This record gives sequence, C-alpha cells and structure tokens, in this order.
Amino acid sequence: SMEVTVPATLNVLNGSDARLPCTFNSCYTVNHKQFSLNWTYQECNNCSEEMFLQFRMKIINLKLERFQDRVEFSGNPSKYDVSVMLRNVQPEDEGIYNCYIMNPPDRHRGHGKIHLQVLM
Amino acid sequence: GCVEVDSETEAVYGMTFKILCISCKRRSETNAETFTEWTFRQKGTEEFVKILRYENEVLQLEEDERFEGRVVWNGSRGTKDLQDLSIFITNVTYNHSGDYECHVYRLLFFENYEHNTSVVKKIHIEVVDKANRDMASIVSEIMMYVLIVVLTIWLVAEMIYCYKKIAAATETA
Amino acid sequence: PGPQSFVHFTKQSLALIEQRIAERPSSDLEAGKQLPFIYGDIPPGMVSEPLEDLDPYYADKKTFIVLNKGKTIFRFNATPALYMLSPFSPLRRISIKILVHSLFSMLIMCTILTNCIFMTMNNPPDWTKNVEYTFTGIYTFESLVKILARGFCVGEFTFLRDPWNWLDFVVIVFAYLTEFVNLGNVSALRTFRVLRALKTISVIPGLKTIVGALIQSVKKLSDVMILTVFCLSVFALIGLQLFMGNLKHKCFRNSLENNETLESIMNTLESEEDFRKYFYYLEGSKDALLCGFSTDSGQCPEGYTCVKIGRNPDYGYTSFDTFSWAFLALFRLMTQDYWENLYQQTLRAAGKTYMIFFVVVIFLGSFYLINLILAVVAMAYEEQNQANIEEAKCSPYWIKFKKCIYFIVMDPFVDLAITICIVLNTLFMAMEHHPMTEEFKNVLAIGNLVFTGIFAAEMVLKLIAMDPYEYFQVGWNIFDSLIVTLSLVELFLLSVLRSFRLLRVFKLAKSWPTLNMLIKIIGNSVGALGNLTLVLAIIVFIFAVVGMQLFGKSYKECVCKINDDCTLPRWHMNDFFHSFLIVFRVLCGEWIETMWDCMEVAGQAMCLIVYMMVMVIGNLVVLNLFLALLLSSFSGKIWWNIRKTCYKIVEHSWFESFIVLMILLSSGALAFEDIYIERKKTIKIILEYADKIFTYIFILEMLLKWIAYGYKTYFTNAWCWLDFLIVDVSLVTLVANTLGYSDLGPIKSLRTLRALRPLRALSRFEGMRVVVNALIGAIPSIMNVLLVCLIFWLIFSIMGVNLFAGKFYECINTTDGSRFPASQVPNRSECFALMNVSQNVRWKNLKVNFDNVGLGYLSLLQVATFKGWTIIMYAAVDSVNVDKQPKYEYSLYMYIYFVVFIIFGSFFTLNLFIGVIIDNFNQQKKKLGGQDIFMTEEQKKYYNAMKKLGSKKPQKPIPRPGNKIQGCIFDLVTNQAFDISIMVLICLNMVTMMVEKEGQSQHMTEVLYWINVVFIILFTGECVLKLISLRHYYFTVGWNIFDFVVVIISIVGMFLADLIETYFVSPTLFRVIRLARIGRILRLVKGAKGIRTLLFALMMSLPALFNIGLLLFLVMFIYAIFGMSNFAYVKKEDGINDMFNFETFGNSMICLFQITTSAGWDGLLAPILNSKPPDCDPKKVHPGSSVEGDCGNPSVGIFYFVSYIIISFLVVVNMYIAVILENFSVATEE
Ligand SMILES: CCCCCCCC/C=C/CCCCCCCC(=O)O[C@H](COC(=O)CCCCCCCCCCCCCCC)COP(=O)(O)OCCN
Ligand SMILES: *[C@@H]1O[C@H](CO)[C@@H](O[C@@H]2O[C@H](CO)[C@@H](O)[C@H](O)[C@H]2NC(C)=O)[C@H](O)[C@H]1NC(C)=O
Ligand SMILES: *[C@@H]1O[C@H](CO)[C@@H](O[C@@H]2O[C@H](CO)[C@@H](O)[C@H](O)[C@H]2NC(C)=O)[C@H](O)[C@H]1NC(C)=O
Ligand SMILES: CCCCCN1C(=O)[C@]2(COc3cc4c(cc32)OCO4)c2ccccc21
Ligand SMILES: *[C@@H]1O[C@H](CO)[C@@H](O)[C@H](O)[C@H]1NC(C)=O
Ligand SMILES: *[C@@H]1O[C@H](CO)[C@@H](O)[C@H](O)[C@H]1NC(C)=O
Ligand SMILES: *[C@@H]1O[C@H](CO)[C@@H](O)[C@H](O)[C@H]1NC(C)=O
Ligand SMILES: *[C@@H]1O[C@H](CO)[C@@H](O)[C@H](O)[C@H]1NC(C)=O
Ligand SMILES: *[C@@H]1O[C@H](CO)[C@@H](O)[C@H](O)[C@H]1NC(C)=O
Repeated sequence: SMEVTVPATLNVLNGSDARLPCTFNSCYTVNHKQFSLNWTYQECNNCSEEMFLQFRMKIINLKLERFQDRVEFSGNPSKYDVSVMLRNVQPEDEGIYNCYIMNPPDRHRGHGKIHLQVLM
Repeated sequence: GCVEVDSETEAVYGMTFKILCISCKRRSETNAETFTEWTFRQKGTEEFVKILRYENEVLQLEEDERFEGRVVWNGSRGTKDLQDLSIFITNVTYNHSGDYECHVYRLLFFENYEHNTSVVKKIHIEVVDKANRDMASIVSEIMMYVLIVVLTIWLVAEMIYCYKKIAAATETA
Repeated sequence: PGPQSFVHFTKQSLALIEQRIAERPSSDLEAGKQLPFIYGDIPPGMVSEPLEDLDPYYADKKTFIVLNKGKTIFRFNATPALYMLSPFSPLRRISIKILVHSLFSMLIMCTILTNCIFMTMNNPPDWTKNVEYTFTGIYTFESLVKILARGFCVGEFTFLRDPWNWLDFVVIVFAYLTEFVNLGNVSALRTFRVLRALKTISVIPGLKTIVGALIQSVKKLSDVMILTVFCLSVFALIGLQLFMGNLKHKCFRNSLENNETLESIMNTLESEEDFRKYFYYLEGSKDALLCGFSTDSGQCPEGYTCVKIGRNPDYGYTSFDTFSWAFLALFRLMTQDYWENLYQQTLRAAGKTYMIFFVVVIFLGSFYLINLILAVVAMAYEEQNQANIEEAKCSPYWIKFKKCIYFIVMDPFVDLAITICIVLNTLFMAMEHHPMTEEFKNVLAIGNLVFTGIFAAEMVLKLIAMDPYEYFQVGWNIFDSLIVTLSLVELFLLSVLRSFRLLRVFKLAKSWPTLNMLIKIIGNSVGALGNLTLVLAIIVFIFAVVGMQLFGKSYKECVCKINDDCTLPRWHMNDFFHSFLIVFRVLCGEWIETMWDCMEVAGQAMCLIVYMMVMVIGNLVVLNLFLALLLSSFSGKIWWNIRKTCYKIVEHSWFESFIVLMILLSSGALAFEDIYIERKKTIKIILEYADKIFTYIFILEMLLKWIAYGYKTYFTNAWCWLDFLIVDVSLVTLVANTLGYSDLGPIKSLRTLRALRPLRALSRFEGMRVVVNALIGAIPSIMNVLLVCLIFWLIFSIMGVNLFAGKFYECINTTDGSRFPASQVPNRSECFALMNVSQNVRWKNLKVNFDNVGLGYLSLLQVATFKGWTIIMYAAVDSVNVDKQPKYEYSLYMYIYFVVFIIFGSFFTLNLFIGVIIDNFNQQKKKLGGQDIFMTEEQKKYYNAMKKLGSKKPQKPIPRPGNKIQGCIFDLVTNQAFDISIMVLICLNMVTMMVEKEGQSQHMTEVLYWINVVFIILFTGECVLKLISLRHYYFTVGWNIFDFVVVIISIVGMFLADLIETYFVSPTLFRVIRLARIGRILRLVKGAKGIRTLLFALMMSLPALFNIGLLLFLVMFIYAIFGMSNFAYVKKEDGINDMFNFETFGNSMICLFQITTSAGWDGLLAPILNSKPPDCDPKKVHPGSSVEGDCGNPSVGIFYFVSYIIISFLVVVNMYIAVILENFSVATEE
C-alpha cells in the first residue's frame, strides 16, 4: 500500500480550526498534470462518500453545502503534503475524511483515513 | 569538415575563375535548408545588382548581359543543405571586376524552432591579363635560396678553417 | 613432554592451581595451532577430554585445555560456566566434547553455505520461513553449545574475549529481534542477516588469518589514504574555483514568444520534452548540450545563446558546483572511471585550455596516487611475507604387444609429434568465421574429426603402454584423458563443450617457460593464495547480496527515473546475478555509471555508502591478491685531413645544437598541416619551402656524418640508420615533387610518413635516449609475454567465435537506432521485407564482434581494457542464433563468459605483464651497476644531491637575539603550541575554502571575503612576527621561504582582485588569480610527516618521470601528426565530435592525451572502422578541401589505436610504476 501518514483519530474542539494532516510518500518528483489528490467526507462508517476537494492541475474546492465555505487546502503537495483545513469546526463535521492520492508514474493509489471527532 | 577559406582575389582574363563563398553551420550536425543570392557591382560603379539566385536545386540567374552564358554553379550538389555557395565563371571578361557579395539565407531546423540566419560574404575580385605570382611565394623562394647559400658559405668557411687548423697540427707532427 | 606427562583435569590439580594464585605465551602451544610433533600421538582414552594446561605461563591461572583428534588446542576457563557448571560437571564435558569436532565445524560450514545459497532468492517463496527458522535454530544451538563450553562473560578465555564470536552473537540477536517484535525497516533489517555470510570467515580455517593480514595492510595504507584525501581535496578546491557552475551551461533558445523569459520558463518547465523544446538536447542525450562563452570551448548552433541555467549533467551528479561534488568528480578522475566523459564535458563547458588542469590531475593524482597505493601495499605485503618466512624458518601375446607398443611410443619423437598436432589443431580451429561455405564447413568438421581421432588413438596407446594405474598417476595424462572424453562424447552424440580442446595447448608449458609461469600464476591463485581468493569471493558475494537486498526493491519500484521504457536497465540490482555483475563491474573501474542510477532510485546517502564500501574494500583485497601473486612468482692522403676536419665539424657542439634546433623546427612545422591549411596560404607557402630547406640541411648533415665517421662507424649505429632512413624518405619525396609525374598511390601514401620526422629527436635528447635504451633492453620479455597473451586470448577468441559467430546482427532502425522489438521482424528474412517496406531499417552488425578470430582479438582487447566492453556484452547476452533478431537478454549467461574472460585473460595476463616487465627492469638495474636506468648522468648528479636532502640531521636551531622583547617574540614564535596553532588556522582556512558553493548568497560571499581577509591578516602578522624575531636566519629554511612566498602571493591576490575591480573585467583570469590561495593550504604538508615522505618520493621520481614524459610526448606528437594526416575528415559518429576530433593539432593531442590513459579509445576507433557504405560516404565534398570521402581505413585505424594503447601502456603503466616503486623504496628505507 502507499505510504500515507494521517492521524487515525483527530479530536478537535467545536469552533476551533481543524487541520487534517496527512503525509503521502512515493518515489519520483510530483507532476502537476500527473499529480491528482482527492478528499471525501462521510457522516459515518457505512455512509456514502462526498468529494469536497480535488487537485487536478490546481486545487478545486467543490464548496459542498455541508461545509459552507469552511474548507481550505492547507498543503504543498510537492512536499508530499496534501493536508486540508476545516475552519470553525461544527458538530456536524464529525465523521470520516478520506485522502486519495494517485501519482503518475506511480501506479499505486494512496489512501489516508481520518476519524474527526468534535468535542463540546 | 568544412573550412571557411577566403576566395582568390585575382582573376585572369579569358580563362576560368571559381569564386569561393563558404558559409558552413556553427554545428555540423544540425540540418538546415539553405539558398543563396549573389550581388555584384562593376569596378568604378556605386550600387549592387543581383546576378543569380540559387534555390533548392536549380540555379536561376538574372538577365544581366555581363554574366549571361558564362556562369555555372560550383557549390554543394543535390544536398539542399548547401553549406557552400561557390560561383564559377567560365571565360572571365573585363567586367567581372569589382565587389561580389554572397548572401547566404540559411533556415535552420530545430525541435520546436526555425531560425532565419543571414551571413553576408563579400568577395572583391579584380580581373587582369597575366597570372601574377604572390609576393609571399616570391619572397619565400628568394629567402629559401638566400638561406641555402648562406648555409653553404658558413659550412665551407668552417670547413676551410678547420682544414687549415688540421694542416697546421699535422705539420708539427 | 611425555605421553604420561599430561593429566586429565582433576579437582585435586585445580586445588593446587588456586593455591598458586593464593601464593601470588608459548606460540607453539597457542590456542588453535597444531600440537607440535614433540608430544607424539594422543592415547584414545584422553582425546576429547579436559586436560591440565601444558603451558606453565597459563598453568598458574584457572585454565584448562581440551585436545581434538587432529591435535589442535582449545583453551577454556576453569571457572563454572556463568558461575554454574564446572569443567568436571557432566553437561559441560559433553558440551566441550561436541564443540571440539570436525563434524560440528563442517555442520556449521554447510549450514551457512546453504544459508548463502538461500539468501540470493530476492523474492523467496512462502515455505522459506521454516528454512530461515531452521537456520536460526542451528545458529542459536551452536551458540548455546559454545556458551556451555566457555562461559558468556566470566573468565579470561570466555566466549566474548575473542571478537569473531561477537558476530555470531549479533547475528542471533538480530534474527530473534526480527522474529519477535520488529521495527518498520524490514528490508534494512533483513540486510543485517548477511553476517551469516561473514560467519564463514571465522568458521573456515585460515580465513581468520587472511583477514587479519588485510587489516594489518590497512594500517600501513593509512598514510597514503591521508595523502589521497589531501590531494583530492586540494585538486577539488582547484577544480571548484575553476569550474564552479561551468557544467551548468546550456544553449538556450533565442526567439521567445509571449514575452516568455528565461526565468519565466525555468520556473514552469520540468519535463524533459518541455526542456528539449527550449534547450538544444543533441538528438538522443539525457542532458542538454553544454555550451561555452570562451572562443575555444564552443559551440552552440545558430539561434541559440549560452547561459548557465538548469540542472547539471548526469542527473546532477557530474558537476563542480559544490565541494562535495568536486570531491566526487576528482575521485572519479583519480580512479579514472569514466573520466573521459568528465574530460569532454568540462572542456566543452569551460574551454579546451583546461586540458592543462586535466593533464596535471591525471598525471599526478590518478597515476602517482594509484602507484603510491600499489607501492605501499607491495611493501606491506612483502615485509609481512618476509617476517613470516624468517620466523618460520593371450598373456604372452599381451606382453609382446605391450613391449611393441612401448617400443613404438617413441618418446623422443611422439611427444613432439603430438605437440605439433596440438598446434596444428589450434591453428585449424582458429580458421573459422561466420560466413562459411559448406565446403569450408565440411573441411573444418573433418579436420576436427581427424584430430580428435588422433588424440583418442594416442590416449588409448599411452594407456595400454603404461595402463590405467601408473598412467593416471600423472596429472597431464589424467587431464588429457578428460579432454579426450569431452571430445569423444560428441563424435556422433552444444559449442561451449566443443570449445574445450583448446586447453590442450597448455601441454606446451613443459616446453614453454613463460606459459609455465602463467600456469604457475593461475595455480597460485587456487593454491598458496587460495584462502585469499576465497576471501575475495566471499566479499564479492556479501556485497552482491547486500546490494540486492538494499536496492532491488527500489529498482523495480522506481525504474522510470533511470529508464524511459520503465523497464529494468542493463545494470540493475534486482536479481542476484545482476547485483553480482554490478559488484564485479565496480571491482573493475566502472563504478560511477551504475552509482548514478542507483542514487537516482534509492538515495544518495545509501548508494554512496554501499558503493564506497564496495570500491574501497573490494579493491583493497583485489590489490592484495594481485600483489601476492606477482611477488610469489619472482621468488699525400688529403682524404684523411678532410675526414679529420669534417669529423671535428660534426662533433662540434655548435653544430649539434644547430641540428637540434632544425629538428625541432622541422617537427613543429608538421603541426600546422591540418584541414585549416587551405586558409593561411602564406604560412602554407613558407612551410612548403621550409620543407626543402630542412631536407637540404639534413642531407648535408648526413653527408658530413658519412665523410666524418666512415660507412663502418655510420651504418653500425641504429641512430644513424634511423636518420639515414628518414632523410632518404624525405629525399624521395622531394625528388618526386620536383620532378612531377608523381601524385599517385605510393608517393601520396609515403608523404604521410613525414610524421616520423620527430624520431630524429631521440638520438639528440639524452632524456629520450635513456628511456628508449631501457625499453629496447626490455623488449625481449615483452615479446615472450605478448606471445603467451596472444595464445591465451586465441583460446578465448576461438571460444568467443564459436559462441557469437554472426549472432550480433540486428534490425536497427537508423533514425533513433533502436533494435526492433523482435516480435515483429524476428529474423533476417523478415528484416529484408521490412527493409523493402520502410526506408530507415538496416540489418547491421556491430563492427567489433566475434565474426572471426581477428575481430575476436579486437573485441577481447576491448573487453579486457574495459573501455568499450558493454556494447559487446549487451549484444552477446542478447544473441539468439545465426540469422535471428536478438531478444533482450535471451542468453543472459554469456555474461559468465565475459566474467571468466576478464578474470583469466585481463587479470592474470596483465599480472604476468607487470610482473615480467618490472622483473626485466630489475635485471637491467642490476646489470647497470645498480644505478637507476631512467636517468641521464646530469640527472643522476642532481638526484644524488637531492637525496642528500633526505638527511635526518637536526641543524643548529638559531642564535637567540640579545634584545629582551625580541627574545620574548622569539620564544613565542618557536613555541610548538604556536606552530600547532598555525596548523589549525590553516585547517580553518581549508574549511573556509570548502564551504563555498555555486549559487551562494551575496551575504555569504561577503562573509567569506572578510574571513579570507582576516586569515591573510593573521598569516602576514605571524610572518612579520617571525621576521622581527629572526631577521637574518628566517630565510635559511626552505619551508620559511615557501611561507614567505605564499603569503606574498595571497596579499598580491587580494591586491589584484582590487585592481581588477578598478580597471579590468575578466572572470577567467580573475579566477586563475584567486587560485593563489591554495598556497595557504599547501602549508599543511609541513607538519604531516607521512605526507612529507611521499611528497619527497615524488620529488625523487620527478627526473625519471620527466624523461618518460618526454618520450611519451614525442610518441604523442608522432601519433598526433599521423592522426591529422589520416583520421581527419572521418565521420563524426561517436567520441569523434566537433570538439575532440582529429582535425587539428589541438584536438588531436587532446584525443591522444585522452587515449594515453586508454579511456574511450573504443569510441575514438568506432568512426574510423566504418567504410564500405552505408556505413560511410566514399565520395563526400568537404567544402574548403579537395579530399573526398568521410570514412577511414579500418586496418590503419586498428593499427594506430591498438599500437598506441600498447605503447602508452609500456611507457606509462610499466615505467611510471617502476620509477615510483624504486624511488618510494629509496625514500622509505632511508
Ligand atoms: C604549479 C606547479 C604545477 C605542477 C607541475 C607538476 C610538478 C610536480 C610537482 C610536485 C611537487 C612535489 C614537491 C614536494 C617537495 C616536498 C619535499 C619535502 O618537503 O621534503 C623536505 C625537503 O624540504 C624542502 O625542500 C622544502 C621546500 C618546500 C617544499 C614545498 C612543498 C609544497 C608541497 C606541494 C604539494 C605537491 C602537490 C600536492 C597536491 C597538489 C625534507 O624532507 P623530510 O621532511 O626530512 O622527509 C624525509 C623522509 N625520510
Ligand atoms: C523508426 O523510428 C522512428 C522514430 O524513432 C519512427 O518514426 C515515427 O513513425 C511514426 C509512424 O511511421 C510517426 O507517427 C512518428 O511521427 C515518427 N517519429 C519520428 C520521430 O519521425 C519510424 O517509424 C521507425 N521505423 C519504422 C520502420 O517503424
Ligand atoms: C523467419 O521469420 C518468419 C516470420 O516470423 C517466418 O515466416 C514463415 O512463413 C510465413 C511468413 O510469415 C508464416 O506464415 C510462417 O508461419 C512462418 N514460419 C514459422 C515457422 O513461423 C520464417 O519461418 C522464419 N524462418 C526462416 C525464414 O528461416
Ligand atoms: C595490451 C596492453 C594494453 C594496456 C592496457 N591499459 C589499461 O588498462 C590502462 C587503461 O586502464 C588503466 C588504469 C590504470 C593504469 C593503466 C590503465 O595505471 C593506473 O591505473 C592503460 C593506460 C595507457 C596505455 C595502456 C593501458
Ligand atoms: C572566350 O570567348 C572568346 C570569344 O568571346 C574566345 O575567343 C576565347 O577562345 C574563349 N576562351 C575560352 C577559354 O573559352
Ligand atoms: C563590359 O563593359 C563594357 C563597358 O563598360 C561594355 O562595352 C561591354 O559590353 C560589357 N561586357 C558585356 C559582355 O556586355
Ligand atoms: C564547377 O563547374 C565546372 C563546369 O564549368 C566543373 O568542371 C567543375 O568540376 C565544377 N567544380 C566543382 C567543385 O564541382
Ligand atoms: C527569412 O526566411 C524567409 C523564408 O522563410 C526568407 O524569404 C527571408 O529572406 C529570410 N530573411 C532573413 C533575414 O533571413
Ligand atoms: C523489394 O521487393 C521487390 C519485389 O516486390 C524486389 O524486386 C526488390 O529487389 C526488393 N528490394 C529490396 C531492397 O528489398
């Protein structure tokens, strides 16, 4: 499997900013056309995945209604970094966040999974 | 490979003359597509007139009477990368005397690149009646003869000196 | 000493031993050595039992010894095992009894050998888990029994006091760590399981002493390694200051659209195709073409400017940008591995004028330091070996038939008949080539059959004459029986088997003494030094499997960084075979080309560590083996008045000097005759007439020599014969030119013999006369050993021809030059159809192959000089059949053929070469009164007056001045602490110069400027301090004079930087002035005595090296003129580029200095070999010249390059070495 470093559980206070930090590592040098990164959210383990941010030649923020405008990219991918930031976290943000990285020429696709829990 | 040799500057009347204009690429491996034009002015006249234009494979010359029927191509044959633009005059007249200019219009070919170069070779030739020997040749010849004669005289001087000395040494014995 | 004398270990005896301790080593009885014959045989009741210590030196202490059946000694401590089990205990008794056993030793040996067989899987199957478990269990069990026998950490002879058990402990600890909770680095931990392959170094007898001897040799190599680091660092600072960022030049575009700028492009483009769309990228290379500002270095094509931007070539690892990369590039030049590519790259980047830098670097660093390492390893091994040696010392019808067979076996004639038959069969098997008619094939077949029948008949006759028993008692006869079996098996019932009869030629060894010497070398490889070659094999295996375990994961994973098809390259580490091939190629001097790929895929730190360990360790052992093998092998009458006068004239020194000057002028007048001689017609004319002047002068000199010496004294002199021959050729040329009707064939082909006019300088210059006398004296042994090498390489080349005869043909696609995929177009028949269909395909050979035995000799010369061998190995391992398209690594195991060839041919025959040549030089040195053979008489006087400087006498220090503060200054200066402080300050200046790099900050440059300022200030301050101390006697020490010089040069370097900043602008000259500060560093050799001794050895060997360099320069001049004559106008294919062709004298002497180290001679020869189109064009135009055709003579090209290789080998690898060895011995002895 691809070497992707994320916290399995991330506990954040309601109202604070939550950086979702993941590390992707693969040989070679990243290519802009070549490097693609996808982030998805789920309300629960079995719940449908909702893509909320992509990298395809540039960051594409899908502006999902469930996040308002609180999602930001927070990583320099050339550094193997693809972290995201969720500002002013709300209780409904609790759930599973998935990072998928496919990097040419690497055939393999990395996957990081973070369980975000919102304190009180 | 190529050598950028200057043309001869002394044509003789009634005989042939090959005017060298050699403009070869800065890198021999590149592949260009060259054609050339020749301009000329008679001696004592102030302008420039195109006489012939060489192209992909054929030589087209202007309709000036000075060069009609007595000019033929001498550069690279069938290459299309000319790299040598040498005009050959047959039966030089007293009008092929002045400034020739050899315009070389090279169009190099690169990866995503088509360069348009233009090197202008200017050749000044003067027609005369008799082939005059070079001052370099004549002075070097007389210098060779002078050095040979000086070496002969030095050798025979040392020879006769050592001979008188050997005779004087033998006389005492 | 008596059989009854020794007593079994009893508690009563031990009670006495403890009393002696309460009251308070014999090498013959050392643990592990054989018990001496004095004690006789052991009774069966006492073997494998604890006995009382026979050595009284140890008998006082609590020890005991147990004897093996083979009379070996094992020492243990008498304490209880970890305070638990005494020797009298039953468990420890059986533990020791099983420990001391050849059965147990060979059990461990076979177990770790099977472990070494299993480590090479590189992808082991599922079931190897229980095999590794069994191996770990056996290891833990043997460690357990030796623990039970010795004790872990308690006692004098406990399990840990000897170091070879630390490895057995570490290996089981690591194995159990792996089996238990283990870290994340699974591969970097499995790498640690290779020490199971080091276990044999301690298990096998003798290997433990061989490795100790290697560690002893390293202790002597220490000082030469210090000097190697110092010289590489000094030359790396020089190369840094010269070519900082020069390797970064790239010919960039000119017509940029969309306002796109150089930086606006460089920030946005990273792919190689996007790069190629802007930079030049000369048609198939990975890096862009290096460019140049300077006029000589050149040249980028019209429409492209030179600008330093982008990455360096060779992925970024070939550069002088930082000091680390400068050090790596200078190690690459010192080991002369692929140094020709660095040569060409930095010359194209900076200029052809830095050939001076490369000449200095090669001819000092590479040659001098490698010969210093050789001399020091030789002295160390020789002194160790000398110390070792000195401290050591029908039936009646059957009988009638047997009588008649012995009577007709005709010993004085049948041995000679069979030898002649052997030589005829060899010269008959060497008459085989690829294109062979069926009649020729049938002739060869029936000849092989006739010869094998002759040999079978001879073997059966010899057997029945001497029979099976006394017959096979002989080695040559059992060998010939084996060969005749291997030949008879194929009478009617594979060619690798077929190529085995060639070994019969070694039956000449009983008659041929130098072939006997070669047999002796090959046999000492597996005899007296069999343990050393086994250490070499074990080390090569360990490094191969370590490289595999460390990098075969990345290579497979990340192939695309080092290859474009994303398939494995030719040299990888994903298999054990290819990993071993890489380790072998790094044993040969070819490390960098694979280090680049392995770096790219698996990290510079790890690859540098692994490859430097391979280089250093593996080369040290190989060098030791080479030295060992080589060393072991050694042990009126007016006419008379006229004659007198003209003789005085000839002998006159004025006339001699004038003729020397005319010889130099007539030699230099050949350098101007190049392709640019159609220009400079005035110089052309003055040369065309100086030719006649010189011919006349030399004819007059010849006539004077005649009339002065007489025909007897003249023609009894080889020098005068050489002069007569050259003048006669010149006279023939002059007569032909002046008479006309001679511009054809022979005359035009002997005009180029004017390149031999320099040969007239040998007779005049004593520095070349002495070297030529030495070489001519050595030439008989050269001939003998060249004959032996010819016959050995003839064996190998007949094998090569049988294997690869005509299998190198491929369907290259001429545009890119890529083999067709062999799925389409599988053979020549379909290749011709594809050639009818398309235009750019061509069924082409290799131009250097095994098509016949001559081309086989050439291919073997390349494979054995290591310069050009990869292009042959690739096509060999790709070969399939005679008329089939080669498949990618379809054979893959003719790599074994080339490895065997290298090991035998290159290694052993070059060893014979160096050995016999240095031996002949020693014979000559003995014959010439014991004085050196490479120095003239004035040079010998200089050399003695210089060796006087090796005096150890302490001179009078100084008379201290009477003035009080002056004497205080004198003491503070003479302080040794002050001296060492200055030394540390020089080291700090050294690191101040090292910290520089390309692309540094302006702030960093200013800080380094002011640090240099303060360093120069301190140095000049201490200098004027020492002056105020010792005004008169400061300059009486050469080292103090050198200090004054270098501080003057530093201050004037600062002042000249100032004056340039004011009034001039020249980066190159500014840099070369700034090179002055290397003097401030070169003051380190003042205190480093181990460096100061080798530098004195170099100063000693300077005159002989000057004479050898003069001879090499004259040979280089003759060959450069021959080059400018023949090899100009040849196609610019590979290695013969725009720069470094044979066009002019500069380029020709540059290519020739390149070849002087044998580098790239295959590439330089490759474009000359081609003729007979479509490989060339026999009628080209060459604008500016009248000569047509752009292909060279294959025969004259092969002769030129092979003869220059052999000559610059004789002169530079066997006379430089001899001078260095003799002068280093002279230096180190006194
Ligand atoms: C610009 C020059 C271009 C290079 C052209 C190639 C010429 C080759 C040059 C080779 C340099 C070799 C000079 C080494 C001389 C050092 C000898 C020396 O100091 O010995 C001592 C002699 O004393 C002297 O002569 C002092 C004279 C000052 C020598 C200056 C030393 C500079 C060292 C240069 C380093 C050479 C290259 C090193 C790497 C670049 C005494 O010997 P010892 O210490 O008693 O040891 C005896 C042991 N039994
Ligand atoms: C030999 O190789 C060249 C390129 O290395 C091939 O040329 C290509 O041919 C295809 C189709 O014929 C074109 O689409 C490409 O544009 C060509 N590339 C170039 C760089 O010219 C050539 O086809 C190969 N030879 C054969 C017989 O296939
Ligand atoms: C050489 O290769 C060709 C092409 O693979 C072989 O061609 C034979 O004849 C036709 C041509 O394609 C095919 O239908 C046959 O099947 C091919 N025979 C075989 C055995 O593959 C040809 O046989 C090969 N050998 C030669 C020419 O000696
Ligand atoms: C048939 C004999 C052919 C001669 C073989 N030959 C070499 O192998 C090298 C090439 O490779 C070397 C590496 C070295 C060396 C010499 C050489 O000495 C220091 O280290 C060389 C340099 C100059 C002329 C010959 C040769
Ligand atoms: C040149 O042409 C003239 C006639 O115009 C003729 O007389 C002469 O012979 C010609 N010379 C040559 C060399 O053809
Ligand atoms: C050359 O010039 C003269 C006068 O300038 C003219 O009479 C003559 O016709 C010219 N030559 C030719 C071939 O026309
Ligand atoms: C130039 O043209 C003449 C014909 O007028 C021909 O004889 C000659 O060979 C040509 N020169 C070259 C170099 O082709
Ligand atoms: C540029 O190239 C065109 C043809 O592509 C040509 O007509 C023109 O003369 C060239 N101009 C220069 C200055 O080279
Ligand atoms: C090509 O094939 C034709 C038959 O169609 C044959 O006559 C010709 O010789 C062939 N030429 C080559 C170069 O293969």
